[PDB]
Amino acid sequence: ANPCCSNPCQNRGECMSTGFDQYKCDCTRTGFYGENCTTPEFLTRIKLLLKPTPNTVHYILTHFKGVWNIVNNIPFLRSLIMKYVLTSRSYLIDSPPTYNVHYGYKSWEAFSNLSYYTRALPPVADDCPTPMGVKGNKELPDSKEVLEKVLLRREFIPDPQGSNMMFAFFAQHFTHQFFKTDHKRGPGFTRGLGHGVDLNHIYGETLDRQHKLRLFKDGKLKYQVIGGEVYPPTVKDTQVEMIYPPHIPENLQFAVGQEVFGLVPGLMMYATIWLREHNRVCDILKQEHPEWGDEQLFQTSRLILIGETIKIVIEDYVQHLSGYHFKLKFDPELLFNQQFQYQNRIASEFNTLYHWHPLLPDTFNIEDQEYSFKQFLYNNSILLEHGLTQFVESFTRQIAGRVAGGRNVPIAVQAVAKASIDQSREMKYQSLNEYRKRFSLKPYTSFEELTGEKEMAAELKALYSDIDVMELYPALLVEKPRPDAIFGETMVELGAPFSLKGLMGNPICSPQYWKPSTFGGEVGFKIINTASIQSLICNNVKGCPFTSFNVQ
Amino acid sequence: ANPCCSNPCQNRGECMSTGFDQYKCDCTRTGFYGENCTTPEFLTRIKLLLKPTPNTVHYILTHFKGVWNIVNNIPFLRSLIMKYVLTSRSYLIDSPPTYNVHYGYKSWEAFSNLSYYTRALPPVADDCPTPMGVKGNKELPDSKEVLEKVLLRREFIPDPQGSNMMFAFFAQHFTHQFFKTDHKRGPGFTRGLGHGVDLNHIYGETLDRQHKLRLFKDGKLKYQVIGGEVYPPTVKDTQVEMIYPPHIPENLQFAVGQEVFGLVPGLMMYATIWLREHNRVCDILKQEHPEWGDEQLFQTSRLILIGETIKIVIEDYVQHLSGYHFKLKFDPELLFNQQFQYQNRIASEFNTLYHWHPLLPDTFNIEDQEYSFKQFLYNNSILLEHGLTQFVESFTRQIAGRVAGGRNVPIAVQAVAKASIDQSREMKYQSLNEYRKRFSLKPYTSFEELTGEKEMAAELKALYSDIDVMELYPALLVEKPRPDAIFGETMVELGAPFSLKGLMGNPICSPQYWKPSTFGGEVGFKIINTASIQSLICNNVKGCPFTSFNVQ
Amino acid sequence: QVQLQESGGGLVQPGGSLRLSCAASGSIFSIREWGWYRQAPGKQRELVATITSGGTTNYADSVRGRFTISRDNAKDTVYLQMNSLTPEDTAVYYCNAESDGWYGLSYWGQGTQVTV
Amino acid sequence: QVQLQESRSCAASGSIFSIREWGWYRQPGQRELATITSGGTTNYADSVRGRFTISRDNAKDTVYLTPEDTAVYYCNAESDGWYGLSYWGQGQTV
Ligand SMILES: *[C@@H]1O[C@H](CO)[C@@H](O[C@@H]2O[C@H](CO)[C@@H](O)[C@H](O)[C@H]2NC(C)=O)[C@H](O)[C@H]1NC(C)=O
Ligand SMILES: *[C@@H]1O[C@H](CO)[C@@H](O[C@@H]2O[C@H](CO)[C@@H](O)[C@H](O)[C@H]2NC(C)=O)[C@H](O)[C@H]1NC(C)=O
Ligand SMILES: CC(C)Cc1ccc([C@H](C)C(=O)O)cc1
Ligand SMILES: CC(C)Cc1ccc([C@H](C)C(=O)O)cc1
Ligand SMILES: *[C@@H]1O[C@H](CO)[C@@H](O)[C@H](O)[C@H]1NC(C)=O
Ligand SMILES: *[C@@H]1O[C@H](CO)[C@@H](O)[C@H](O)[C@H]1NC(C)=O
Ligand SMILES: *[C@@H]1O[C@H](CO)[C@@H](O)[C@H](O)[C@H]1NC(C)=O
Repeated sequence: ANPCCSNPCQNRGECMSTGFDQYKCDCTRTGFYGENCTTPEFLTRIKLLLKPTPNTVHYILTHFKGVWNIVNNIPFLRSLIMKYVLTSRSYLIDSPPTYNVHYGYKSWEAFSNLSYYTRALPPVADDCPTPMGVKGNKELPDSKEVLEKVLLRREFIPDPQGSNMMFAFFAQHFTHQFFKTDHKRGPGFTRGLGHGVDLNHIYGETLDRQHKLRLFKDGKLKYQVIGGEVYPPTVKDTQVEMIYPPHIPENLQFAVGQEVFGLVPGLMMYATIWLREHNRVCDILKQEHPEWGDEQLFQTSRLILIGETIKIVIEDYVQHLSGYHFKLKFDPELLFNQQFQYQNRIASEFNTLYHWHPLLPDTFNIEDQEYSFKQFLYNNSILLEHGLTQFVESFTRQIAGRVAGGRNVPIAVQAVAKASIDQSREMKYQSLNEYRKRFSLKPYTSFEELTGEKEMAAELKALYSDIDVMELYPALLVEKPRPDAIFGETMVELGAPFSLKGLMGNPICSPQYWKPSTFGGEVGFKIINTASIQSLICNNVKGCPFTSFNVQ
Repeated sequence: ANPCCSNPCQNRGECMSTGFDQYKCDCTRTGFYGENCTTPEFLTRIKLLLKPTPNTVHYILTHFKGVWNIVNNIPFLRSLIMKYVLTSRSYLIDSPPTYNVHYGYKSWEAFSNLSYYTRALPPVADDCPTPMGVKGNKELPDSKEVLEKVLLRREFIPDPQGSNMMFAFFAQHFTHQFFKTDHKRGPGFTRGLGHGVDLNHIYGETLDRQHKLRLFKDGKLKYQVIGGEVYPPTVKDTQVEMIYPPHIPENLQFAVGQEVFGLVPGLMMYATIWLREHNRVCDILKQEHPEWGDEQLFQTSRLILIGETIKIVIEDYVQHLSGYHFKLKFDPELLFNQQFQYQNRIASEFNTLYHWHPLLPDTFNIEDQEYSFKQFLYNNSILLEHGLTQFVESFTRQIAGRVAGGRNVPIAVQAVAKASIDQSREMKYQSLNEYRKRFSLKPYTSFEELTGEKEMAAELKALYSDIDVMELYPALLVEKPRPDAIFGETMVELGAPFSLKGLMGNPICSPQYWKPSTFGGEVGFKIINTASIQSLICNNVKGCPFTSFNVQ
Repeated sequence: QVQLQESGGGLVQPGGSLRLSCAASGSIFSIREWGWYRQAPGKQRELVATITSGGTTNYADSVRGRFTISRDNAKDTVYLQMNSLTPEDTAVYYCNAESDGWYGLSYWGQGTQVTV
Repeated sequence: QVQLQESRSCAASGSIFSIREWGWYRQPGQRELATITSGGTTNYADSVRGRFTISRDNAKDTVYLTPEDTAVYYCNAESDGWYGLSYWGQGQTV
């Protein structure tokens, strides 16, 4: 019914109805003009002729290792290339944000209401004849059939990039601070009003939860000692709201910033490491500032840990995920002579694409045990008995699952994997190819091109009929991966802009914050600029075990 | 006791204690180095030598009218000058924001907690020996003596710039959307969580309040008809919370976005005009989009009225206040090639300097009547009796009071004027001279230089002793005004950066919002770009009476 | 944690109607899906109706059309409207809530008897 | 609007966000002035600048406080802005 249901405007043009049966495209600043923003301006033609494809740039970054080693050792050249990465990725994100699940047009409600996830593409209007707009059947295929035919794991497919379980639990722990869906309102709403890397999963989203977690001495967090080792405190001692099954004794109800972290021992591992890191920085800052009070010690340690987090996520986490031979760099100064908005709004599509269910292995292998999901879940005495050191050593060695390539979602998590398909439909997501175009990717012309094979493509064609109504989330999991990579093109080219914008958009990266006195002086500043996943584990885990996000 | 109490770091360098009796200054990106950031870098020496004083620039902008008339008719030159105005003012504001009343250092609490007013200068620490740091007596002078000796009005001093009561009530109506102090917590806290020009004083701060004010037909706001004229609806019909004395009948309890606007007929005048403007824009948009529903009609009209507000504030309100012969321009495109943060946090000092109590006249002259404060306050039958047309005609003719120059606070508002002094002390404001240096102004070296006279200066010297202990708020009201101007140097050089930053920081000025489709098309876009105080009144007040912010 | 408490069950004759209520409290933010299940004497527990936080409803074949599941978000109450109660609908009806995430907990109520 | 109900207590309810200053006043045979601002600034009558000092419990919205002290003690709340309303409680022997 709506004239814009077909999504007629291209190249980030915006569709507006001008009557019951006609539309108008706003081609402002798209580089294009015409009825649907498809006639390029002269300068646009030149830039399109010279722009390499993402697959071409990915090839350059994943080959020529000897050339990149020289580039990585010339600071001016490393900075120039990292700057271009930041600025080109950031250009793909609307900031200030625009749409959400309830507003396919810009509105003050969609801008101001922080309880919404934002939306990179507007939702399909309710009165459109088909779920994707005008193409496809009246109803999308049964998500249960989509799940079973192309998503569910037959045999475990390891990640050829070597992602381990330290990586898998880090991704879960890290993203659980800004993917906090408020299901009381719906899948398009969030509880993480900071909309980014504020470490609320360590310190709590609200002030009263933070104060219950704090010791109010030396800026530190409350803690307990179990077998001579530091762990988070108890629910009884802190009165902090946590989610535990009813059979967990009080002795094992750990209180941490995120209320679900006590449910999986892999998250309690990182919750313990980061708590130790906070108190360690308190000790360092107290030695530098004996005149400081508890409040300033706490606030400065939190700003330092935010810096450490962004530092580790860029130079270890994203570094591994990218597979690039170029050495990525966390350096806020790269953006000081550029246009950049120091703000972020978490996008629903960022949440959706991060449902990396195939990452999960079939068992959780610690020392010589192979724990099943039933044994591993909710059982934090596994962590206590093996110890933090052993968890780090084991999960460094255990391979994780490949996310792209299809048929790698473990059967144990099939219900939540189906939920990810369905929630996308509840939020009226546009199609895969609409999102591909939104991020300057060429639309797939068939299912075989999407998957790079024949069997899953035939299954998908029988279910969806038309490639232009294929859905974003299942496509991400069946996409043809880059050679020996964990992801396909669509995952990287959507996830990377969301990811880097959420990291550099943090206020500590702004010029008025990015200075030594913000972090208690040069000593605290150096803690950020020398942080790594290896130093995080080395300083806070007994024995300083070797760790990384890749198996060795 | 705190080694930063003396405010040793200059040129926006930041002080950090390094032990109980030592400090270090962070001079990062200030343009200076050395122990107190007082040694200028080579390029800083050149820029400082080429920079003219605010008084020199003010003279050029207020003279050579024939030259400015030529300049105003050259679009390229007008744009370039306006661009320099916006960029140089915005450079003075920290964005993302930093301090608040509780944090003299940067913290995640001060950044993220929207309930605080932000602070352009950190508060004086609690362990400092004097209120201003280390200078002055252990106690500031009695604020009642300061009020009586140099602030209270003897005879009404009219504004030589010609500001009228249309201006005064516009100033009050406009700023009441982002100056909404939450005194339950304290004077450093706000209920305006939007921190800017969101028109919550028309639409309500919360969705629940907005929904009670909306008609839910044609996008319009609810209304009533009194003598054939459109007025805001009653509390009984909408059930919104308003503040009224216990003698107001139910049929006179108007319901508007801001709960105090029913207490003064001047505010109810603008509330009625703006309510009419919203429904007028709803009619225009409905004629352009018969296919649109109520929700989109409402949201689009609100974005248009936000744009109209910013347009009027820049090209009429600030244009009048500045006294400039240069014609200011609201053009978000001026910033598209600049570095600029499309965000804003309302500063406590912006609120404090906006306490323009001397603006109020002795009586409110409507037609042939001269109402007292007691007769005018809470008596909205005055508006219904004379009518909206007569209110505009009268208040366009009535002169308002001079804000600077001293001794012009009407005795009827003694209590609130004294509270403005005391609240500054409650929030531990730094001195006047610290705020002048913060905004690149030369510190005053005596009270006679501050006032430009001898009588009030001698009173202030006896009370404060040292000019470096003079307080910001009373200085603003006693400061020597510019020639035949309403304000002195400190008011403009502090108020302008806050004003322009709050106006252009709005997301509708960002490139992804500033396009015709955002506002329903070229018809809606044109409503913003042709808006003025005269067209606002002409379209919504019977008879289209002449109006301006200056008496003719 | 989420607490679930069913009510509305009772004794009715064939053809009668009955609205079951499930009052929920606690960590409601974590519940991606609500459900009604029944367990007849001697037989396995079976799905009756589910609704997700986004409003996706599913029904068992034997109850589709005459049973309706819905959620009152303001009251945190999931309702099951039952009409045309045949004697085959006799069972203990249980309320259920499924949490977000592959780690998410499953919650079950105490049940309410529907004898027809 | 702000309701004040007296009862060592002045229980307040309503538009508490608007009250810049709370005050205690006493009045057989003029009303005389303790006051505390929303920021904590306290003033006192010289005659009483000794015992009972004033204080506010923000969480409870309650303001707390010789034979010459025999009077009817009233609770007062002053609103922000030059237009602000004044609120008075209902108000007893030594
Ligand atoms: C943000 O938007 C949500 C969605 O509209 C608002 O939640 C609604 O609130 C109203 C009134 O409080 C209720 O009548 C609706 O039932 C709510 N809807 C949902 C889905 O929960 C929320 O209030 C908004 N937040 C703010 C601060 O305005
Ligand atoms: C913003 O800061 C204020 C001031 O610290 C917070 O208000 C306090 O809340 C705690 C517990 O919620 C109370 O114990 C204090 O008494 C409150 N203080 C005041 C002055 O009201 C407020 O909670 C913060 N906002 C957020 C979202 O965290
Ligand atoms: C979630 C995933 C997409 C994170 C990710 C992976 C790679 C990159 C590189 C630096 C790039 O921008 O190409 C960024 C972010
Ligand atoms: C609050 C007051 C200071 C408003 C105001 C007055 C003048 C100006 C001019 C354009 C300037 O920037 O010098 C801006 C804002
Ligand atoms: C939890 O793990 C411990 C090992 O410390 C084991 O003894 C216990 O049986 C486990 N419980 C469950 C329910 O898996
Ligand atoms: C500031 O620096 C100067 C040296 O440039 C030093 O003499 C002085 O003591 C320092 N502190 C203050 C408060 O001036
Ligand atoms: C209210 O205003 C009217 C004029 O419209 C006037 O006649 C009346 O006396 C006023 N009432 C009070 C209580 O001031």
